Amino acid sequence: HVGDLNRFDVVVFHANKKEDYVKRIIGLPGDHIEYKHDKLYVNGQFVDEPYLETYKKEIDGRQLTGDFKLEELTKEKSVPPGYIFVVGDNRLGSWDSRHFGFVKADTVVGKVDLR
Amino acid sequence: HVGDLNRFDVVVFHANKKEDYVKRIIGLPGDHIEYKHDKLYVNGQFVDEPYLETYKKEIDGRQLTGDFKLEELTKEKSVPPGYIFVVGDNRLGSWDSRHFGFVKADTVVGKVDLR
Repeated sequence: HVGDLNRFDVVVFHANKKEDYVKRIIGLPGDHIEYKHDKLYVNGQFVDEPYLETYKKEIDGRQLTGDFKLEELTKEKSVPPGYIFVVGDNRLGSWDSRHFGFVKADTVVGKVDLR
Repeated sequence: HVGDLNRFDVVVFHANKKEDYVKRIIGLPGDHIEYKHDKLYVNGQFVDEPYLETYKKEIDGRQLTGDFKLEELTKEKSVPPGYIFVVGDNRLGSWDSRHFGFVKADTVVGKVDLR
């Protein structure tokens, strides 16, 4: 492989920039997710999110999580088998499944014990 | 794998952010590289770099490539077998082997025909 390379050649090379990310599971396989007016609905049922209270407090009456129905962001109406839908607690500053879609479950390397 | 995951668990997941980068080969296996006063020395011999003239022109008498001996940046005195030492033509704005060390030759996916 190096034999075909010459000094001063301009080359394209591939680099595998692996990275670990930390997010909260909101949807498991089969779940429909909707946010409306800062409230989470999983399969149409409201679910309280106490871990977001501090983030909501900090933004003074403003909405923390933008409204969406899962199918408006992913084109799939439920989390696909083998995948999860994750969202960061720091909603306004988090890149998550709202942006990059579903995460394959077998890429999860650990669970966090939050203290 | 998904069976051990629960809604609202905080998880760590691994993502393989692969990327292609474009740089010029300055050193091939066995080469020693030194820059001194904006001049390249490969195995102690000066080598002219015409492709840098436009970049040197743009910076008004200032030095384009910082001085270094290979062993000061990589701790190895010559490019190791199976590897290459690459540098971007846009020296002052390029992340390259001066920063991340040697690139494995088998990660090169193509050569660029620069026009």
